[PDB]
Amino acid sequence: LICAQKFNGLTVLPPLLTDEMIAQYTSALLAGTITSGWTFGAGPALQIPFPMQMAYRFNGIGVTQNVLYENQKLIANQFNSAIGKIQDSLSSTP
Amino acid sequence: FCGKGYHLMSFPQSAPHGVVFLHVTYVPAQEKNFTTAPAICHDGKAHFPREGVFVSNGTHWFVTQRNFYEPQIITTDNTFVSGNCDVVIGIVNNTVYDPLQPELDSFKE
Amino acid sequence: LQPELDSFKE
Ligand SMILES: *[C@@H]1O[C@H](CO)[C@@H](O[C@@H]2O[C@H](CO)[C@@H](O)[C@H](O)[C@H]2NC(C)=O)[C@H](O)[C@H]1NC(C)=O
Ligand SMILES: *[C@@H]1O[C@H](CO)[C@@H](O[C@@H]2O[C@H](CO)[C@@H](O)[C@H](O)[C@H]2NC(C)=O)[C@H](O)[C@H]1NC(C)=O
Ligand SMILES: *[C@@H]1O[C@H](CO)[C@@H](O)[C@H](O)[C@H]1NC(C)=O
Repeated sequence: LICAQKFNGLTVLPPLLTDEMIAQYTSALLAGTITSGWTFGAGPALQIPFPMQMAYRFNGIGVTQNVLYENQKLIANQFNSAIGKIQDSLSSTP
Repeated sequence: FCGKGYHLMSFPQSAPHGVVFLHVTYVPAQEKNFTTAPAICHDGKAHFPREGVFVSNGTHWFVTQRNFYEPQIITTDNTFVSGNCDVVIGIVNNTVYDPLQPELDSFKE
Repeated sequence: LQPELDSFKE
């Protein structure tokens, strides 16, 4: 059983990075992505308004800059609905 | 993938039972904060920069590339129009200096 | 250019 892991000379070493500092790393990465786009991954983090960073990423896939700005509310609603659905997607299928 | 930063070159170097790479990357520095804007309404039509970004020296407005600060006057060759300027959130107003109009006016008038 | 140029000039 996992409750008593000692068994017979069977040591289970704990991970060096506990879940708390791993989550701190993930949160720092999230904040970097949100408030600095790709800039923080290649040097100092340069703040850039989110919608503008989204337009930049749109420019990277082919769609021009103005596609996002004229559809900002629609894209925001789509993103928020999808991120809402992902939790129920994980829950529904074990 | 090839060194931290914007990769430029990679010179290999032989090592015993391995290889050593010299990733020559480009690291930006000396950043400066600037007031931006998604677009610049001039005559009721939004102007988005063809490349780079709209930045403001506090007072004036300019357009420059993202990874280096070379302020340039917002001309109609640096920006492309798309629709009216009532649907873009956060739009600012300014004057997109068209290069052709003063040129032709000085030529003729 | 040409339409606007002619409109201004003519
Ligand atoms: C931003 O704002 C100032 C003040 O408006 C700008 O000053 C003008 O722009 C030129 C070119 O840079 C300056 O050399 C002159 O002092 C100003 N003259 C004109 C043409 O209006 C300047 O561009 C920026 N400087 C600052 C204070 O950040
Ligand atoms: C950009 O300039 C336009 C035109 O000068 C401004 O539009 C005016 O907005 C006011 C609202 O306070 C209305 O009462 C006027 O009727 C508008 N004029 C016209 C003919 O469009 C607009 O507000 C400016 N935008 C910014 C952010 O400065
Ligand atoms: C710009 O200004 C903000 C707020 O005033 C400040 O927090 C930030 O460090 C500044 N950035 C640079 C690089 O000057």
